[PDB]
Amino acid sequence: RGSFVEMVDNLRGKSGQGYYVEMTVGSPPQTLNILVDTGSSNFAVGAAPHPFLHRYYQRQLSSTYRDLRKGVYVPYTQGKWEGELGTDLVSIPHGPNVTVRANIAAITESDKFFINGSNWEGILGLAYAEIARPDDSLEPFFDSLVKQTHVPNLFSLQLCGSVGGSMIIGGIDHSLYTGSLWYTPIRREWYYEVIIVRVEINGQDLKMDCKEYNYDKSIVDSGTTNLRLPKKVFEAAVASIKAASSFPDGFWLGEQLVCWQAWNIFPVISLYLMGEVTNQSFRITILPQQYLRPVDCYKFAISQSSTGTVMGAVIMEGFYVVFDRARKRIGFAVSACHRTAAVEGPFVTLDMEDCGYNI
Ligand SMILES: C[C@@H](N)Cc1ccc(O)cc1
Repeated sequence: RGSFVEMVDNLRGKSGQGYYVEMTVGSPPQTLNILVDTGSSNFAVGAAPHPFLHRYYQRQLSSTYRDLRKGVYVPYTQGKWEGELGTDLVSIPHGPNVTVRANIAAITESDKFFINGSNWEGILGLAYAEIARPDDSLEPFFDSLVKQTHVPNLFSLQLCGSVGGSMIIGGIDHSLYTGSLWYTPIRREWYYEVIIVRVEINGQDLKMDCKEYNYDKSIVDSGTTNLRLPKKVFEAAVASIKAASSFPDGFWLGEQLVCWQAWNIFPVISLYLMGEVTNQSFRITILPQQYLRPVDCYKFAISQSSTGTVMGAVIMEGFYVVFDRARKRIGFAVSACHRTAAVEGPFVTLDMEDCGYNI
């Protein structure tokens, strides 16, 4: 229950290109490297010899593949992916010793989806059915896993910033963190939505209506690199970090990098998250090591958003993060692989419910 040595160090990546896990699809098993994404809900894999791909799902070679005779189209601002739906047998070699029949989108056409020079060929959407495409009737991978096996309904991520990490499927590994886990409620089961109730720069409150910290929504998303903040909050955050570190104007907007010869002028950032108890919150503290990401040239790893707050790899790399789906909560503890990053509580915060934005 608290030890999963087989699953420790099962993630790899390249800086800025996400974290991936080895998976097998079909019979006989086809090995594929798959992007771990808590911000989406489709299991989708390259199914055609796109030039950027080391390998791809060859449906014709699999005796257990079943055609669902249905297309799926996922548009982005940039480009897109498009594919054909089916089911097949799926395993995770460095995961639980089980095999499940899962939905798979065989990607037949894409634009700006596969990265030139990356070592992954698909995406594993770990979020809920509600945001699955084409609709919520397409059961996500993790739902299928839980429905078909005795694997407990939770997973955890230790993202260590080329890069490596651990995805513990069905449990928690206590050697992957120090101190205690602190839990924040999943507000709704679509994205991993949470509520930020207070933001501090260097220990100083931003003094904003907390509703705006979640304007639209706040999510935990392993497929995003940056800490993304709502426009107005980003505005205030930058203005406060700027004043704490008194650099070009375009650097703050992510329009150009800044280079130095091969930290203390930059403040710590505390996010207070809604706790499990009425009027109780806790805080996570991230270092400038987290929001200043090397590409010695660094890209300011905080950016504005029109889709709400996104707690991406920047945040997650400082912490062991538990996606406790059974109890509708997300746990945070100091990573045993990350001034140090901190998770602290309890704090008294009133009117935390008001911080959630409603349609
Ligand atoms: C992480 C996904 N939800 C979004 C995404 C997909 C492909 C890519 O190259 C970059 C980002």
